[PDB]
Amino acid sequence: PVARGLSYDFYKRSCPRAEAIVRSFVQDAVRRDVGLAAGLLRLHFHDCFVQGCDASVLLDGSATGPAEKQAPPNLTLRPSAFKAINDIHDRLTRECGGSVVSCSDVLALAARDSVVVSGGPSYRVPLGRRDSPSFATQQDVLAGLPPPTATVPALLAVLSKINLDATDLVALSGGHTIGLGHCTSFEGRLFPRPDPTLNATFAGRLRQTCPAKGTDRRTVLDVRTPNIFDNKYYVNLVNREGLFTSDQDLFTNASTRVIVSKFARSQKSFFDQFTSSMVQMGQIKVLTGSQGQIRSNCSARN
Ligand code: HEM
Ligand SMILES: [Ca+2]
Ligand SMILES: [Cl-]
Ligand SMILES: [Cl-]
Ligand SMILES: [Cl-]
Ligand code: NA
Repeated sequence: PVARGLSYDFYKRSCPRAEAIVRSFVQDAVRRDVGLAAGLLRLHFHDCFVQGCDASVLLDGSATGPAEKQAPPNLTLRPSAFKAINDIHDRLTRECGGSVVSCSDVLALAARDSVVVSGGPSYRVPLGRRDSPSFATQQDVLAGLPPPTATVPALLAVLSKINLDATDLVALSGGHTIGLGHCTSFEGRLFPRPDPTLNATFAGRLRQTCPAKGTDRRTVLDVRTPNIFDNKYYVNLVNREGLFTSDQDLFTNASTRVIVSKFARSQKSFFDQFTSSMVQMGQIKVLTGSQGQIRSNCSARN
């Protein structure tokens, strides 16, 4: 389903090359910056959960935006993803005129392309989002974004507000099949005692990277295939090798465990659900019609 105001053909007349421009850029950029794909995918999710899929977190004045200096490491996002959205927007501006394609639409398109260039399934992206001029505050971030220490009941409660369900939860967490995570996001599972749900061999390996509390290092989210979009994330879970509590508790909790097992056994079933759930996620509290603006410069208010 597609929310009121969005359409697949939104730029057919105004910028018909838009999706090819975004895709070509992401394909080129990840050759140099393999982690950009993870950065762009997470930036789309992060934005969506902080007030709605409205590019609010791209603004220089926004908490966790590109100028963020106060936030903890796991709320300090990969710098190259912010810049890639801007560069893409610039190329769309040259080809189709400025302020035609919204930054929110670029976020959704770039996430899709990042999934594909990493080996994942393509899917059609509904378009027509408008951009919000509102700066995100710290309270917006804390109110919208569950921490990695969250367990399944709390995660489902957050998702149910915006009409995502357990299957969406398990499929969308598969975004952690690529990318990086800071020691601080899982060090509670290592200090002062090991979490019993950590695979003991895996825990030993983590302690190599994070030998003490407060280690300023990152490791891979997916110990099996760090940069390939695939179902290995769920294979990790079945072997107690999820990095975050919010990862591993999907396998612990009865509400989610059989979905994890299904996606561990069948990458095809994971891919088929992930595309559906991504389309749902990219429509959370979107602005459409005359709401919001088409931002000319993704980092700044018009
Ligand atoms: C809602 C539950 C979620 C939680 C609690 C969560 C938590 C986290 C944490 C703690 C990090 C690492 C930050 C750091 O330590 O530097 C991370 C990274 C990441 N997340 Fe999630 N996340 C969630 C959902 C998602 C979703 C739905 C997606 C995409 C569909 C996603 C995609 C990513 C990616 C790609 C990264 C790696 C970013 C990079 O390497 O630059 N996450 N997430
Ligand atoms: Ca992987
Ligand atoms: Cl250009
Ligand atoms: Cl630190
Ligand atoms: Cl497949
Ligand atoms: Na937002």
